[PDB]
Amino acid sequence: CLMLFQALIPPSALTARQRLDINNRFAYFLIKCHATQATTARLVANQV
Amino acid sequence: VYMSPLALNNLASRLLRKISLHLVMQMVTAVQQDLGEVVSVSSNVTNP
Amino acid sequence: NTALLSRFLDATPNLLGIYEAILANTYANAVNVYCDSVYRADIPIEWK
Repeated sequence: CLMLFQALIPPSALTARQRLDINNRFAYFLIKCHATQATTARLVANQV
Repeated sequence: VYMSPLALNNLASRLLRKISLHLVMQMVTAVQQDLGEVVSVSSNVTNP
Repeated sequence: NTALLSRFLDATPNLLGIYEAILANTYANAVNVYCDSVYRADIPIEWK
């Protein structure tokens, strides 16, 4: 839903704060569910 | 005047009686509600 | 899950309805003074 909702509204409709959180909540999700045990580890090591 | 505690106190006591300030200020509640939002919309966790 | 989500994506085009109800009032949405499309970021957040 959140992903769809992003197509009915221009950026202007959301707080520049939240817009940022969303990106983060997504990155979390990627790293948590779609990243290799090897990919994660590299990022952590390079302090990304 | 500065030779006697009484004298000094009397003079000071008098000099201050005359100050008469009158300031003009906005509605408190208004400012505290505006600045209020500015904080809420931009803070990530209950800002002290 | 796969099911529900599958039916979900298969139905997103139904959202077309919103697009209509909005586009239906094209003239009303544009021929007026209140509409604008440029984001003036400097606008005080407490005014919104």
